[PDB]
Amino acid sequence: QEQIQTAEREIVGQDLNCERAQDLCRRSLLLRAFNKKREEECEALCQSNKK
Amino acid sequence: GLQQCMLVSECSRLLTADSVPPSDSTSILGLDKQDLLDLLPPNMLVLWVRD
Amino acid sequence: MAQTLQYVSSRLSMLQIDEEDLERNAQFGKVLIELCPLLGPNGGSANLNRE
Amino acid sequence: EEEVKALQKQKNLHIRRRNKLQMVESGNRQMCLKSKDKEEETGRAFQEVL
Amino acid sequence: LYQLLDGDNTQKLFRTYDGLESVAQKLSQDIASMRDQLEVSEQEHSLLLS
Amino acid sequence: IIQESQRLQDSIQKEVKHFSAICLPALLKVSTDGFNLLPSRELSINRMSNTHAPYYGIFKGIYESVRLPLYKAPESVLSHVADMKKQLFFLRSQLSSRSEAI
Amino acid sequence: MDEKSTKIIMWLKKMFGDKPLPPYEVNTRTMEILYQLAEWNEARDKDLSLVTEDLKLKSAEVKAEAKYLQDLLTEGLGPSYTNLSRMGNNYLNQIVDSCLALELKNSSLSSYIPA
Repeated sequence: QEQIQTAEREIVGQDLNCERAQDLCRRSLLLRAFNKKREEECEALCQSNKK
Repeated sequence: GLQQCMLVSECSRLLTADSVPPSDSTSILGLDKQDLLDLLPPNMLVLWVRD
Repeated sequence: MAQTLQYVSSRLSMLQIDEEDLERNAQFGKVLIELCPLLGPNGGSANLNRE
Repeated sequence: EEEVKALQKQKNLHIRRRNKLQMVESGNRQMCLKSKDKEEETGRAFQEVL
Repeated sequence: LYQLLDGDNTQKLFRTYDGLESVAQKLSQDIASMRDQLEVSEQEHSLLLS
Repeated sequence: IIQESQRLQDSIQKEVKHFSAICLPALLKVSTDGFNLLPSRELSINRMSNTHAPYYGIFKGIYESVRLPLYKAPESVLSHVADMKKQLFFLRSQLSSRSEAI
Repeated sequence: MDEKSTKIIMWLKKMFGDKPLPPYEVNTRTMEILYQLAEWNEARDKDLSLVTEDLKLKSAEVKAEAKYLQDLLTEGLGPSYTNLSRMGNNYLNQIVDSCLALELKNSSLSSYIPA
């Protein structure tokens, strides 16, 4: 029963690492959307500078 | 395709204050739900992933 | 009397009631039987247990 | 003798469940090592976006 | 949860989380202490019977 | 033009630095009564069970103290403590009986 | 003595409501038993009222989270996740009903195994 409770604690510790990898994926997607929106604004300023 | 569909829908819900009228809500990174829909797979790939 | 004691002790297991307490107080025994449906098996009021 | 049989049955159940937990844990630990490599891959992809 | 544990008796102007954990620990200790006192009472009763 | 250009200088790198410090789960709003959007992190079910809540370490200490297993439903906490109080009252009655019998 | 007697008469009036209080032998022992019963019932009713009001709050929070998850799955996966076969829906119901029987936090193996 001690061996079972030790291995149960190790399984719960692994669920915590999967959520961190998902937070990184969400941040990386939001920052990609943000980079695209800032490229469009930079292209608008480049047109104003050509004028 | 499945990971991208889930990430876009999760991130879309982080931006949407669905009940606040659109004039007064500062969005995070200035991103709208539309800016994330562009990061979604081609509509043919989405339908195929769902089926 | 034994059946009355057994009924009250089964529903009000927190009450120390002796067989002498019911033999000397026969009308008190009726009050406890009338309280047993107003009190749930848990000592809380029957209305609060339904809610 | 019924108690010894019950405890033997419980011992055999705990042995089987522990073996299953060790299989789940070994599979999970292999997934977690690879999920750490994934956290480093997604951490690199996140640095690329930065 | 604090009201369930401490009752209405403490007019504590501020309830803290450390205070909530302390009163939870106290309920657990009060149950353990009443089991230990019951077990000592069983031993005394067994010694009187012997 | 010099003044407004200076306001926008390093704008991307300012926003990214602030965004890095944010908790994404704090943005996720849920409506209980149709009108009030509350952060999902403020729901008592999530404060008590979510591994990313700042209160998780405190509620873990409370669960260990009350001997409630971490796999249990967070709504079972008050009912479990109420049954522990019932058990304390029973043990008090039992000890009183046994001391009177002795 | 008079304070315990007043507390018992008040409590008995509250419990019997409009029913006439049955006559009983009023002595030291019957008043002590009724006093312990009245204190225990008052304490239990307070504890039950606090649990009932928390269960009402939790029911509203779980309903709010159920709607969030349903709409997230509908946006991500489309209406396809609700169109499971009769066997797919039976397997889903057995996981759900097993997790409800065990009072689990969630449907993970990390919650099911210890329970």
